[PDB]
Amino acid sequence: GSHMASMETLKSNKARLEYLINDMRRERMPSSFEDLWELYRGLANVRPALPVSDEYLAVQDAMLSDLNHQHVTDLKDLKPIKGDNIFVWQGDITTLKIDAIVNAANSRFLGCMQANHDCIDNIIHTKAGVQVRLDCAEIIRQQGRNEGVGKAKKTRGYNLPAKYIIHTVGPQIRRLPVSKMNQDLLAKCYLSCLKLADQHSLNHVAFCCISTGVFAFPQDEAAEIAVRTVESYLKETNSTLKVVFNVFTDKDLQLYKEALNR
Ligand SMILES: [Zn+2]
Repeated sequence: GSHMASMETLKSNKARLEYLINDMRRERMPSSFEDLWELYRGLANVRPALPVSDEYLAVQDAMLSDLNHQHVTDLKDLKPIKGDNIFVWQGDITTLKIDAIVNAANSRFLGCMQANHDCIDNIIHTKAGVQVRLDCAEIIRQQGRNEGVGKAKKTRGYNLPAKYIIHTVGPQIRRLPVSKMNQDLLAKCYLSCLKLADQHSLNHVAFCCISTGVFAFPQDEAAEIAVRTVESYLKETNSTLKVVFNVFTDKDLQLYKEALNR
């Protein structure tokens, strides 16, 4: 659309940010969209999983839906890289129209509560909306305990173009040469996500690159386990599931291409 329309939407979303920031400050400022967004994000990140105002949710949803759909990529417009069911796509996972995306969660399962942390959990929760945290809190409440490694739980995607978010907890990697045990645990994450998708009759799922951070699984070995586990699953089951390997960097892109090049 026009630059003019773009500037009006920006103005509206800055006003929505100010609104949401004010609510979170008062329940218990800067000028640029960039600075407002980081202020909002930090407040959202650290907020305990308690009920919100329904007016808050109306404003939040208007903002997040708008932001997430400004430049949507539809999986139907992508072409497979291997067979007819495996894709590698460079881009923002919160802007991909697809039945499910996979979130690398933590055991507390409420998302990232580290203000402004650069991790995929933070990104997915903050773009989807607070409902994802609230729904995860209810999953944990009904379960009676925090979430183990290598499992999968589904929530709605709310403001994401993705219909659902599949949440899995991966292993922490504290030793340089990744142990066999941790390799098996990562594979088990992939397998649980794939099975959950098929169980709920989803047509497609996207996995993300591991975000770089302390004790994150090394990218190289991660890609190899991802590809190996997905390919074994699709062979052994004759699943019609389509799988997308999402990457962000040019380097991660080439990495996954190689891993699929046999
Ligand atoms: Zn985080």
